[PDB]
This record gives sequence, C-alpha cells and structure tokens, in this order.
Amino acid sequence: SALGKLQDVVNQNAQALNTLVKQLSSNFGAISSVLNDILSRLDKVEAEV
Amino acid sequence: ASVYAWNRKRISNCVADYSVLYNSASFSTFKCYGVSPTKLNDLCFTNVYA
Repeated sequence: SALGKLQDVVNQNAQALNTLVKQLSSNFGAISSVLNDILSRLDKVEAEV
Repeated sequence: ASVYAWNRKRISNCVADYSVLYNSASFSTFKCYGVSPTKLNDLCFTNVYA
C-alpha cells in the first residue's frame, strides 16, 4: 500500500489499454464489431457503409 | 399459406447454392438485410428458416 502512486500509474495505463481493446468489440451501429463478418457477409457498396 | 397462419419450414443438413435462387427469372425482388445475395455462397448457417 506504500507504492500506491506507482501501482496506480501502472493500473491507469492497463485500464486505458484494456478499454481501447474492449472498444474493438463495440458495434458503433455496424451489423457486427468483427470486421471479417462485415467483409464476408456484405458486398462492397453495403460493406463500406 | 395464408398471411395470418404463415408457414415456416426449417432447413437443415444440406448444401444450398443460393446463386440458383438469386439468378432465377421468377423473382421480382430479393432484398437482403444483413447478408448481400452475392456473398451467400461463402457462408454456412446454424439454422435457416423459410
């Protein structure tokens, strides 16, 4: 508990990276968050949207 | 079937060439809502319901 400053700096960066990775799973309104689902299911003009 | 008692056939354990459907001169519309009809032959499905 003495090193709370340094272990918090490690935690803030780990939480920032894990948030950035978990945001790959978000749809943002796309039919899937997996980019290969879009490119396998949809033809170019629909896929681009 | 009637509209009110519309009929579902579950389709299973097959290979299906959807180009044979999509290229058919019979159909006046073929609108698809999450797969494009050109791409159907590249996919395999856990169930299909007609």
